[PDB]
Amino acid sequence: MKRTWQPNRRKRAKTHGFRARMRTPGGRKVLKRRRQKGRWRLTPAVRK
Amino acid sequence: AVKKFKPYTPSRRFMTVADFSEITKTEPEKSLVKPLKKTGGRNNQGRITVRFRGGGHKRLYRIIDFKRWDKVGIPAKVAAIEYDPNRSARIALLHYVDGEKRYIIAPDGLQVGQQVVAGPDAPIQVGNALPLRFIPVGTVVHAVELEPKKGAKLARAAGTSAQIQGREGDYVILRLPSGELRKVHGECYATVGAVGNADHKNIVLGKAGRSRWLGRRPHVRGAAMNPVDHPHGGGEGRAPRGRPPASPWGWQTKGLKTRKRRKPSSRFIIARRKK
RNA sequence: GAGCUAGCCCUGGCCAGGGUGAAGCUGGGGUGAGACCCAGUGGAGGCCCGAACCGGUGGGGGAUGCAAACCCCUCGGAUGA
RNA sequence: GAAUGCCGGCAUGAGUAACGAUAAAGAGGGUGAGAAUCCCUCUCGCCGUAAGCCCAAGGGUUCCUACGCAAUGGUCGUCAGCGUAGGGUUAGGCGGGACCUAAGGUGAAGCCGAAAGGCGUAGCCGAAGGGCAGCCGGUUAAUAUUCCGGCCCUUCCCGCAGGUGCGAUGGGGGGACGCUCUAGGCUAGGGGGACCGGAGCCAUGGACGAGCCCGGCCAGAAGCGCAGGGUGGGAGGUAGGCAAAUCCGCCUCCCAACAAGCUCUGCGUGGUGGGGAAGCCCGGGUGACAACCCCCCGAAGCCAGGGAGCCAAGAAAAGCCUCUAAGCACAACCUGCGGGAACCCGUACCGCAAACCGACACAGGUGGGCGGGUGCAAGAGCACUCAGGCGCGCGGGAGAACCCUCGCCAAGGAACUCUGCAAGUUGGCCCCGUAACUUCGGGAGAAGGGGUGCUCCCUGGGGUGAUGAGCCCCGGGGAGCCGCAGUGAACAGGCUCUGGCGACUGUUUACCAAAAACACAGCUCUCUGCGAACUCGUAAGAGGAGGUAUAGGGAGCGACGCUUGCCCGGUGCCGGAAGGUCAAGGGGAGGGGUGCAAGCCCCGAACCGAAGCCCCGGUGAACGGCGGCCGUAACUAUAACGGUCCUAAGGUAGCGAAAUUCCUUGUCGGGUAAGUUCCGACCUGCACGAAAAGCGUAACGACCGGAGCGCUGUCUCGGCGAGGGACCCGGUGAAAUUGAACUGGCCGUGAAGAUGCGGCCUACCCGUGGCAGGACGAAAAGACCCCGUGGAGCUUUACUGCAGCC
RNA sequence: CGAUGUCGGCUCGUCGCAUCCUGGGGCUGAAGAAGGUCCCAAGGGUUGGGCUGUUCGCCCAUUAAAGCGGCACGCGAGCUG
RNA sequence: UGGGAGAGGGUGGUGGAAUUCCCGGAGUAGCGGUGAAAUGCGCAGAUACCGGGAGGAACGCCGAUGGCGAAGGCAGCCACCUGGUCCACCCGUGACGCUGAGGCGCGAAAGCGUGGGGAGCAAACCGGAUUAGAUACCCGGGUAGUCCACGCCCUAAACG
RNA sequence: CCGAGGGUAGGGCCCGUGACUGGGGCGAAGUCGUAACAAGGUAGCUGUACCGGAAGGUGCGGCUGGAU
Ligand SMILES: *C(=O)C[C@H]1C[C@@H](C)C(=O)/C=C/C(C)=C/[C@H](CO[C@@H]2O[C@H](C)[C@@H](O)[C@@H](OC)[C@H]2OC)[C@@H](CC)OC(=O)C[C@@H](O)[C@H](C)[C@H]1O[C@@H]1O[C@H](C)[C@@H](O[C@H]2C[C@@](C)(O)[C@@H](O)[C@H](C)O2)[C@H](N(C)C)[C@H]1O
Ligand SMILES: [Mg+2]
Ligand SMILES: [Mg+2]
Ligand SMILES: [Mg+2]
Ligand SMILES: [Mg+2]
Ligand SMILES: [Mg+2]
Ligand SMILES: [Mg+2]
Ligand SMILES: [Mg+2]
Ligand SMILES: [Mg+2]
Ligand SMILES: [Mg+2]
Ligand SMILES: [Mg+2]
Ligand SMILES: [Mg+2]
Ligand SMILES: [Mg+2]
Ligand SMILES: [Mg+2]
Ligand SMILES: [Mg+2]
Ligand SMILES: [Mg+2]
Ligand SMILES: [Mg+2]
Ligand SMILES: [Mg+2]
Ligand SMILES: [Mg+2]
Ligand SMILES: [Mg+2]
Ligand SMILES: [Mg+2]
Ligand SMILES: [Mg+2]
Ligand SMILES: [Mg+2]
Ligand SMILES: [Mg+2]
Ligand SMILES: [Mg+2]
Ligand SMILES: [Mg+2]
Ligand SMILES: [Mg+2]
Ligand SMILES: [Mg+2]
Ligand SMILES: [Mg+2]
Ligand SMILES: [Mg+2]
Ligand SMILES: [Mg+2]
Ligand SMILES: [Mg+2]
Ligand SMILES: [Mg+2]
Ligand SMILES: [Mg+2]
Ligand SMILES: [Mg+2]
Ligand SMILES: [Mg+2]
Ligand SMILES: [Mg+2]
Ligand SMILES: [Mg+2]
Ligand SMILES: [Mg+2]
Ligand SMILES: [Mg+2]
Ligand SMILES: [Mg+2]
Ligand SMILES: [Mg+2]
Ligand SMILES: [Mg+2]
Ligand SMILES: [Mg+2]
Ligand SMILES: [Mg+2]
Ligand SMILES: [Mg+2]
Ligand SMILES: [Mg+2]
Ligand SMILES: [Mg+2]
Ligand SMILES: [Mg+2]
Ligand SMILES: [Mg+2]
Ligand SMILES: [Mg+2]
Ligand SMILES: [Mg+2]
Ligand SMILES: [Mg+2]
Ligand SMILES: [Mg+2]
Ligand SMILES: [Mg+2]
Ligand SMILES: [Mg+2]
Ligand SMILES: [Mg+2]
Ligand SMILES: [Mg+2]
Ligand SMILES: [Mg+2]
Ligand SMILES: [Mg+2]
Ligand SMILES: [Mg+2]
Ligand SMILES: [Mg+2]
Ligand SMILES: [Mg+2]
Ligand SMILES: [Mg+2]
Ligand SMILES: [Mg+2]
Ligand SMILES: [Mg+2]
Ligand SMILES: [Mg+2]
Ligand SMILES: [Mg+2]
Ligand SMILES: [Mg+2]
Ligand SMILES: [Mg+2]
Ligand SMILES: [Mg+2]
Ligand SMILES: [Mg+2]
Ligand SMILES: [Mg+2]
Ligand SMILES: [Mg+2]
Ligand SMILES: [Mg+2]
Ligand SMILES: [Mg+2]
Ligand SMILES: [Mg+2]
Ligand SMILES: [Mg+2]
Ligand SMILES: [Mg+2]
Ligand SMILES: [Mg+2]
Ligand SMILES: [Mg+2]
Ligand SMILES: [Mg+2]
Ligand SMILES: [Mg+2]
Ligand SMILES: [Mg+2]
Ligand SMILES: [Mg+2]
Ligand SMILES: [Mg+2]
Ligand SMILES: [Mg+2]
Ligand SMILES: [Mg+2]
Ligand SMILES: [Mg+2]
Ligand SMILES: [Mg+2]
Ligand SMILES: [Mg+2]
Ligand SMILES: [Mg+2]
Ligand SMILES: [Mg+2]
Ligand SMILES: [Mg+2]
Ligand SMILES: [Mg+2]
Ligand SMILES: [Mg+2]
Ligand SMILES: [Mg+2]
Ligand SMILES: [Mg+2]
Ligand SMILES: [Mg+2]
Ligand SMILES: [Mg+2]
Ligand SMILES: [Mg+2]
Ligand SMILES: [Mg+2]
Ligand SMILES: [Mg+2]
Ligand SMILES: [Mg+2]
Ligand SMILES: [Mg+2]
Ligand SMILES: [Mg+2]
Ligand SMILES: [Mg+2]
Ligand SMILES: [Mg+2]
Ligand SMILES: [Mg+2]
Ligand SMILES: [Mg+2]
Ligand SMILES: [Mg+2]
Ligand SMILES: [Mg+2]
Ligand SMILES: [Mg+2]
Ligand SMILES: [Mg+2]
Ligand SMILES: [Mg+2]
Ligand SMILES: [Mg+2]
Ligand SMILES: [Mg+2]
Ligand SMILES: [Mg+2]
Ligand SMILES: [Mg+2]
Ligand SMILES: [Mg+2]
Ligand SMILES: [Mg+2]
Ligand SMILES: [Mg+2]
Ligand SMILES: [Mg+2]
Ligand SMILES: [Mg+2]
Ligand SMILES: [Mg+2]
Ligand SMILES: [Mg+2]
Ligand SMILES: [Mg+2]
Ligand SMILES: [Mg+2]
Ligand SMILES: [Mg+2]
Ligand SMILES: [Mg+2]
Ligand SMILES: [Mg+2]
Ligand SMILES: [Mg+2]
Ligand SMILES: [Mg+2]
Ligand SMILES: [Mg+2]
Ligand SMILES: [Mg+2]
Ligand SMILES: [Mg+2]
Ligand SMILES: [Mg+2]
Ligand SMILES: [Mg+2]
Ligand SMILES: [Mg+2]
Ligand SMILES: [Mg+2]
Ligand SMILES: [Mg+2]
Ligand SMILES: [Mg+2]
Ligand SMILES: [Mg+2]
Ligand SMILES: [Mg+2]
Ligand SMILES: [Mg+2]
Ligand SMILES: [Mg+2]
Ligand SMILES: [Mg+2]
Ligand SMILES: [Mg+2]
Ligand SMILES: [Mg+2]
Ligand SMILES: [Mg+2]
Ligand SMILES: [Mg+2]
Ligand SMILES: [Mg+2]
Ligand SMILES: [Mg+2]
Ligand SMILES: [Mg+2]
Ligand SMILES: [Mg+2]
Ligand SMILES: [Mg+2]
Ligand SMILES: [Mg+2]
Ligand SMILES: [Mg+2]
Ligand SMILES: [Mg+2]
Ligand SMILES: [Mg+2]
Ligand SMILES: [Mg+2]
Ligand SMILES: [Mg+2]
Ligand SMILES: [Mg+2]
Ligand SMILES: [Mg+2]
Ligand SMILES: [Mg+2]
Ligand SMILES: [Mg+2]
Ligand SMILES: [Mg+2]
Ligand SMILES: [Mg+2]
Ligand SMILES: [Mg+2]
Ligand SMILES: [Mg+2]
Ligand SMILES: [Mg+2]
Ligand SMILES: [Mg+2]
Ligand SMILES: [Mg+2]
Ligand SMILES: [Mg+2]
Ligand SMILES: [Mg+2]
Ligand SMILES: [Mg+2]
Ligand SMILES: [Mg+2]
Ligand SMILES: [Mg+2]
Ligand SMILES: [Mg+2]
Ligand SMILES: [Mg+2]
Ligand SMILES: [Mg+2]
Ligand SMILES: [Mg+2]
Ligand SMILES: [Mg+2]
Ligand SMILES: [Mg+2]
Ligand SMILES: [Mg+2]
Ligand SMILES: [Mg+2]
Ligand SMILES: [Mg+2]
Ligand SMILES: [Mg+2]
Ligand SMILES: [Mg+2]
Ligand SMILES: [Mg+2]
Ligand SMILES: [Mg+2]
Ligand SMILES: [Mg+2]
Ligand SMILES: [Mg+2]
Ligand SMILES: [Mg+2]
Ligand SMILES: [Mg+2]
Ligand SMILES: [Mg+2]
Ligand SMILES: [Mg+2]
Ligand SMILES: [Mg+2]
Ligand SMILES: [Mg+2]
Ligand SMILES: [Mg+2]
Ligand SMILES: [Mg+2]
Ligand SMILES: [Mg+2]
Ligand SMILES: [Mg+2]
Ligand SMILES: [Mg+2]
Ligand SMILES: [Mg+2]
Ligand SMILES: [Mg+2]
Ligand SMILES: [Mg+2]
Ligand SMILES: [Mg+2]
Ligand SMILES: [Mg+2]
Ligand SMILES: [Mg+2]
Ligand SMILES: [Mg+2]
Ligand SMILES: [Mg+2]
Ligand SMILES: [Mg+2]
Ligand SMILES: [Mg+2]
Ligand SMILES: [Mg+2]
Ligand SMILES: [Mg+2]
Ligand SMILES: [Mg+2]
Ligand SMILES: [Mg+2]
Ligand SMILES: [Mg+2]
Ligand SMILES: [Mg+2]
Ligand SMILES: [Mg+2]
Ligand SMILES: [Mg+2]
Ligand SMILES: [Mg+2]
Ligand SMILES: [Mg+2]
Ligand SMILES: [Mg+2]
Ligand SMILES: [Mg+2]
Ligand SMILES: [Mg+2]
Ligand SMILES: [Mg+2]
Ligand SMILES: [Mg+2]
Ligand SMILES: [Mg+2]
Ligand SMILES: [Mg+2]
Ligand SMILES: [Mg+2]
Ligand SMILES: [Mg+2]
Ligand SMILES: [Mg+2]
Ligand SMILES: [Mg+2]
Ligand SMILES: [Mg+2]
Ligand SMILES: [Mg+2]
Ligand SMILES: [Mg+2]
Ligand SMILES: [Mg+2]
Ligand SMILES: [Mg+2]
Ligand SMILES: [Mg+2]
Ligand SMILES: [Mg+2]
Ligand SMILES: [Mg+2]
Ligand SMILES: [Mg+2]
Ligand SMILES: [Mg+2]
Ligand SMILES: [Mg+2]
Ligand SMILES: [Mg+2]
């Protein structure tokens, strides 16, 4: 049947993208957290 | 004169449709339409605030002239009478001798070709708008301003009307379509006659899909839900109300009055409604 | 977190073929005029049969599966909520 | 040494299940250390509204080539979507951007919020919508509307010429729109040709033929032709389109008006440029100076912004045109012509899938276009086939039980069983014919029956052309022929009678319930006068609604028909300016503390003082409720009638052993040989009953009862046969489970059901195919039950708060 | 209770005997035939259907007879539901 | 041809009396009702009185033993539309007549459907009396209906 | 070919019969009331409507075949 992951490059960037995260107090804590943890990627990769 | 159908489907049995006999023009005035943003009952938060709305036919909004004191003394010809999906009444296209064009809601008996005019000097004839104080007592009237220069608020639905009962100082007394007796200021405008398309109320929708066309999504009974949803939810099998009949939000819904206690317009309501 | 699912909003798309034959219109009849009857025309409908498409009724299989819901047969809707 | 402990390693089950669609393979020749599995050829089979082809998304080098085979590939591998390396994606016109707006998002103004932030007009952003200029062929191992060739075109800059009051984010026009049905004319696509071009072919009995086989086109500027779309012209007045306006709007006049004219698309032709088969020979080369012609069918596509009808009444903005404003009229715009200029990103490959989403090269899921031919009434259905693509990444044998999927069956024909569950039967089309009842539509495909192939002959009408021939679409009559059988294969209703429930089409528990549940048109009550009520929000602001009582919210009931009775004492709601009670506040009789005193400080009675409650009324389609005991008629029985107690009032009409009846398989009748079910009745209704509606109702139902006909492997009662497995051999090789095991029966015993204790009996060691009685077999720390001063959802006249409202 | 699946049916049996039939008997209020009752006897046999989920029971048509009980109300790693 | 009388019919207007209700004033201990009473209403200010307002229905005197119509039936007043009928004249047609199975139309009240309207009245219904009872008569209430529009029903002691 | 008739299927009329059910006629001396005949003690009758153990009552309109 139809499963749950239905990839969509625009959807992905508009929802979890860097700019979405910066626009919001909770989103900025996410970036602040993932930098402090030392994540190699702050934000999902999506080819645009 | 509502139109019937022969029973060639289950729903055609009872369905009735409007005669559309007064309509003389079947596409709207391009300079007077603008798109009607369908809401679905959702507010600026995105939340449903009015249940069971959505999914009806697309519509354009016809801009209606609810002031008419815009153009005191300038006659106009009744150019056509058209269908308006945003209201129950029909609308009339007016060609002012100005060159300006406007829609008003069409009173009963208004004829294509006649002239209407607005102002304190206007004849007491169907279609003419006057300040309330200048209309003789007894005259049946529609599209009545509630406050001066604020716009026609009362008696706009198909077939409705208000009647002038008397005068008292700066105020005339109207019998509204609800049978309420209220004082309305005399400088308020109103249009002689009753709204047309009085047969509107005898339309038998006929089937569920006909309600879907008007943007009415199915209404589910509280008794059909669960306690998390409604005061009437739950019970094994069917169940009487089991409490004073209530709304989804708990308030009682069989008699509980809800007009605000200390509202300033109470000094102007003379007598509450009827039947 | 509404890329699953539920509802709504905006903008596009899709629905083989066949069957039934409403209103109206025309002609004829009828009548004081009518209602109305007959024929033709017409092509209405949460109309009928049936693919795509959307479903998931009964049974059988499958049950460390091909599959964390599938497969075969059969069955519902298919211009409409 | 134990924690169903944790991490790791390795066992057992076991050479066991399995190796992922039953579309299918065989052989020859290559290559190579090695070949069922790679390459080539021939034969065979499978898809063909796809299992072929083209877009979009998603994926991200998987593309092409050389070299490889450790791992990946369910076997093998020399092969590969794998490893290494090198190569490969070319645009003014295709798509997106330098253009426009949609929902929505954002947001100078402004508004609101402890903070974070929430709103918000313009504006901005935002597309698969609007707008906008490229077609055909060739070429590469791999890109091509991109390179090349031919023929076309767009914008920007500059110049020349001609023309004009030029000029805009401003005004206007236009853009600009639904659904169903649909006209004319075309094109796509297709069928045929005794005509045209072609390498050839004559077989095995015949055929050298009006034979067979292959092919008979594509693109094209101007011009022209056909078919369509769009569009009135002039004058005068003018107060409207938030300045102006010669534009637009409104009024009057004349003229043109089934036209014309102007303009714009489609199609045809068109200089020109291309293409070009079978077969043979080695993707090529030939064929070939290839030929490129006629007839027919014909779109859902095109002309298009076409026409008609209908009601539910069907985006915006830019480009474009027109009007003017400042301004400027050495400018500027418009038209024609010339030269110049023309950027950024994508482009490989897969794309119904082995490259996307499903942990897998996973029988699942994935939007758009093309989708040939013949026959079957039609069609995208079905059968077979074209182009094209495949045989599904373990095989070889054997021919047991048993399982799956499939075929047939004597006589019987539902006797099966909870149930005809399942499987038969019926099955398309044409004609005849068709009942109760009905809301007059229907019920209806009711039921039931006849026909169906082929040949010859005569013949009607419609399309094309010309009226004819030919082609074509529907028929009509007559006479024959063959078989068991003519919708000869494939696809394609079993029917009737009678109940319950629900009017109906719809909706639902994604993944055990599709229903009688939900919804539904319709009915009623109730709230709401507009800054509505109501809803979301602290608010601002929204929705309601750019609506206004024929409207909007809430509730119940549920098409339609006939109806919906009595009770207002309790709860609710509504009304009530009196009275009672009533908080803060006012009032201050009278007290108290302290000070020498003035004073300062504290307590405080009467009395005035809201909503609410009390109290007085109303109200049922508001919550709800609608009796008991005893007697009585000239046979008996029964009780129309009476007595008395109680209530706020004692259940009406209609219906009833019911989706409700406990006693119950009530009693009687029907149907059956026989009927705890069914249907019809009766009424002592344990415990129906009138909008949690009552009683009916044509039509409808994958709902749930009961019966009959048809027909059957359901059954008596099984038999045989097919294939896929099971079995044997080669390759690859799991799993749950497992204290260890050298693991028999009986009768006893034991914590009460013993392989393991006692007594007796029986028993050589080890496997393979099978069956399921035991190992209180496995799985899941019982989902029932209880316990825990464990948890959570839900309720209310439980407690206590809070929002909200007064 | 860190799980002993729970009615009936179907299939497959096996056992007890307090015996339904068949075999052998005694008594009889046993004339015969047919019964009644008790004793011995478990070798074999003990039908098909209508109703109901039913066990049981009632009924139809037969029969020599249409037995009663146990085996975890025998038997769901055998099926049904 | 010339005239006449008439509640003949349909439509649109519109006038005054009265009842009810609401508002304002004045005023107080009862009102109402019957055979008699009670229920009911009234110090939360009723009845009775005045002024104001809303609304529905029916039209007093004239009015009669009257008039009109085919019957059912028709009554304030005004206008419009329209039928029947009678008299005068003796002008026109030239028996063109009578009746009339079927057919068609009209048809009091009640009743029905869909909207409206609703003052008074009032089936049902509730209460108070009466009574052996009183599902009646009498009293207090009271819903359909009575009214309007359109569509039905088609009955009658539709009788002279 | 037609054809007695037989068979299959579906209709129409009539007759008999049926649990139960509707009212009707009749029947020396049953139970309840007293509706009508007198102004029958509420004049009666009437079409219709609703209601009630029953005759009946009531509403609306009509008749005199009503008394004083
Ligand atoms: C309760 O549910 C426990 C369950 C056993 C556990 C281990 C379990 O969950 C087993 C599941 C199984 C075997 C699932 C099978 C597969 O189903 C399919 O799975 C795939 C992933 C899914 O995509 C679907 O495929 C399409 C899904 O299909 C549904 C499934 C196949 C049918 O099998 C089952 O469902 C079997 C399951 O019911 C199993 C037998 C259960 O064990 C029994 O549990 C019950 C509770 C217990 O009985 C109780 C009944 C009582 C309480 O009344 C009492 O009388 C008895 C004594 O206990 C029973 N046992 C007696 C203990 C267990 O055997
Ligand atoms: Mg899904
Ligand atoms: Mg998606
Ligand atoms: Mg995207
Ligand atoms: Mg996208
Ligand atoms: Mg997206
Ligand atoms: Mg976001
Ligand atoms: Mg982002
Ligand atoms: Mg912050
Ligand atoms: Mg910060
Ligand atoms: Mg890094
Ligand atoms: Mg990053
Ligand atoms: Mg992130
Ligand atoms: Mg109709
Ligand atoms: Mg009809
Ligand atoms: Mg109209
Ligand atoms: Mg516009
Ligand atoms: Mg809005
Ligand atoms: Mg918003
Ligand atoms: Mg709501
Ligand atoms: Mg809504
Ligand atoms: Mg409206
Ligand atoms: Mg309208
Ligand atoms: Mg006012
Ligand atoms: Mg209505
Ligand atoms: Mg609508
Ligand atoms: Mg509902
Ligand atoms: Mg419920
Ligand atoms: Mg529920
Ligand atoms: Mg919730
Ligand atoms: Mg709650
Ligand atoms: Mg609740
Ligand atoms: Mg409840
Ligand atoms: Mg309950
Ligand atoms: Mg419930
Ligand atoms: Mg219940
Ligand atoms: Mg429920
Ligand atoms: Mg209750
Ligand atoms: Mg409540
Ligand atoms: Mg409230
Ligand atoms: Mg009011
Ligand atoms: Mg979604
Ligand atoms: Mg999305
Ligand atoms: Mg369709
Ligand atoms: Mg079609
Ligand atoms: Mg047909
Ligand atoms: Mg026809
Ligand atoms: Mg027409
Ligand atoms: Mg349909
Ligand atoms: Mg059919
Ligand atoms: Mg089946
Ligand atoms: Mg399947
Ligand atoms: Mg199938
Ligand atoms: Mg169908
Ligand atoms: Mg269809
Ligand atoms: Mg449609
Ligand atoms: Mg230890
Ligand atoms: Mg473990
Ligand atoms: Mg542990
Ligand atoms: Mg571990
Ligand atoms: Mg571990
Ligand atoms: Mg380990
Ligand atoms: Mg390690
Ligand atoms: Mg290991
Ligand atoms: Mg091993
Ligand atoms: Mg084994
Ligand atoms: Mg396995
Ligand atoms: Mg497997
Ligand atoms: Mg596998
Ligand atoms: Mg298959
Ligand atoms: Mg071979
Ligand atoms: Mg081979
Ligand atoms: Mg090999
Ligand atoms: Mg090899
Ligand atoms: Mg192979
Ligand atoms: Mg090969
Ligand atoms: Mg060969
Ligand atoms: Mg094909
Ligand atoms: Mg390898
Ligand atoms: Mg290898
Ligand atoms: Mg290597
Ligand atoms: Mg491997
Ligand atoms: Mg694999
Ligand atoms: Mg090699
Ligand atoms: Mg490449
Ligand atoms: Mg180019
Ligand atoms: Mg630039
Ligand atoms: Mg954006
Ligand atoms: Mg675009
Ligand atoms: Mg483009
Ligand atoms: Mg081109
Ligand atoms: Mg190319
Ligand atoms: Mg110019
Ligand atoms: Mg337009
Ligand atoms: Mg528009
Ligand atoms: Mg559009
Ligand atoms: Mg339509
Ligand atoms: Mg072409
Ligand atoms: Mg063809
Ligand atoms: Mg001018
Ligand atoms: Mg001007
Ligand atoms: Mg060639
Ligand atoms: Mg050559
Ligand atoms: Mg199409
Ligand atoms: Mg078009
Ligand atoms: Mg806009
Ligand atoms: Mg200037
Ligand atoms: Mg100059
Ligand atoms: Mg640039
Ligand atoms: Mg490319
Ligand atoms: Mg697929
Ligand atoms: Mg596709
Ligand atoms: Mg592939
Ligand atoms: Mg594979
Ligand atoms: Mg796959
Ligand atoms: Mg095809
Ligand atoms: Mg072809
Ligand atoms: Mg066919
Ligand atoms: Mg197609
Ligand atoms: Mg294969
Ligand atoms: Mg396949
Ligand atoms: Mg395979
Ligand atoms: Mg073998
Ligand atoms: Mg198969
Ligand atoms: Mg055979
Ligand atoms: Mg047989
Ligand atoms: Mg049979
Ligand atoms: Mg038979
Ligand atoms: Mg049976
Ligand atoms: Mg059955
Ligand atoms: Mg069943
Ligand atoms: Mg068939
Ligand atoms: Mg019948
Ligand atoms: Mg019939
Ligand atoms: Mg029938
Ligand atoms: Mg019937
Ligand atoms: Mg009929
Ligand atoms: Mg038939
Ligand atoms: Mg037929
Ligand atoms: Mg024939
Ligand atoms: Mg033949
Ligand atoms: Mg023969
Ligand atoms: Mg069928
Ligand atoms: Mg239903
Ligand atoms: Mg249902
Ligand atoms: Mg029902
Ligand atoms: Mg119904
Ligand atoms: Mg319904
Ligand atoms: Mg449907
Ligand atoms: Mg579930
Ligand atoms: Mg489910
Ligand atoms: Mg689930
Ligand atoms: Mg269910
Ligand atoms: Mg269903
Ligand atoms: Mg439901
Ligand atoms: Mg329904
Ligand atoms: Mg109803
Ligand atoms: Mg209503
Ligand atoms: Mg709120
Ligand atoms: Mg705050
Ligand atoms: Mg708005
Ligand atoms: Mg419902
Ligand atoms: Mg009926
Ligand atoms: Mg009460
Ligand atoms: Mg009360
Ligand atoms: Mg009460
Ligand atoms: Mg109570
Ligand atoms: Mg009743
Ligand atoms: Mg009963
Ligand atoms: Mg019974
Ligand atoms: Mg019943
Ligand atoms: Mg009951
Ligand atoms: Mg019972
Ligand atoms: Mg029982
Ligand atoms: Mg019985
Ligand atoms: Mg019987
Ligand atoms: Mg049953
Ligand atoms: Mg009884
Ligand atoms: Mg209820
Ligand atoms: Mg109930
Ligand atoms: Mg029915
Ligand atoms: Mg259904
Ligand atoms: Mg169903
Ligand atoms: Mg049967
Ligand atoms: Mg068998
Ligand atoms: Mg076999
Ligand atoms: Mg061997
Ligand atoms: Mg091996
Ligand atoms: Mg391997
Ligand atoms: Mg050991
Ligand atoms: Mg050992
Ligand atoms: Mg052993
Ligand atoms: Mg042993
Ligand atoms: Mg023991
Ligand atoms: Mg033992
Ligand atoms: Mg042992
Ligand atoms: Mg030992
Ligand atoms: Mg021992
Ligand atoms: Mg031992
Ligand atoms: Mg021993
Ligand atoms: Mg032994
Ligand atoms: Mg073996
Ligand atoms: Mg074995
Ligand atoms: Mg075993
Ligand atoms: Mg065991
Ligand atoms: Mg155990
Ligand atoms: Mg066991
Ligand atoms: Mg635990
Ligand atoms: Mg436990
Ligand atoms: Mg558990
Ligand atoms: Mg559970
Ligand atoms: Mg317990
Ligand atoms: Mg406690
Ligand atoms: Mg404790
Ligand atoms: Mg607790
Ligand atoms: Mg709080
Ligand atoms: Mg236990
Ligand atoms: Mg365990
Ligand atoms: Mg266990
Ligand atoms: Mg059996
Ligand atoms: Mg024996
Ligand atoms: Mg038992
Ligand atoms: Mg029993
Ligand atoms: Mg014997
Ligand atoms: Mg036994
Ligand atoms: Mg027991
Ligand atoms: Mg027991
Ligand atoms: Mg047992
Ligand atoms: Mg058992
Ligand atoms: Mg089982
Ligand atoms: Mg069992
Ligand atoms: Mg077991
Ligand atoms: Mg077992
Ligand atoms: Mg076991
Ligand atoms: Mg069950
Ligand atoms: Mg008093
Ligand atoms: Mg006082
Ligand atoms: Mg009134
Ligand atoms: Mg007269
Ligand atoms: Mg004369
Ligand atoms: Mg009448
Ligand atoms: Mg007395
Ligand atoms: Mg014979
Ligand atoms: Mg009397
Ligand atoms: Mg008397
Ligand atoms: Mg009397
Ligand atoms: Mg009475």
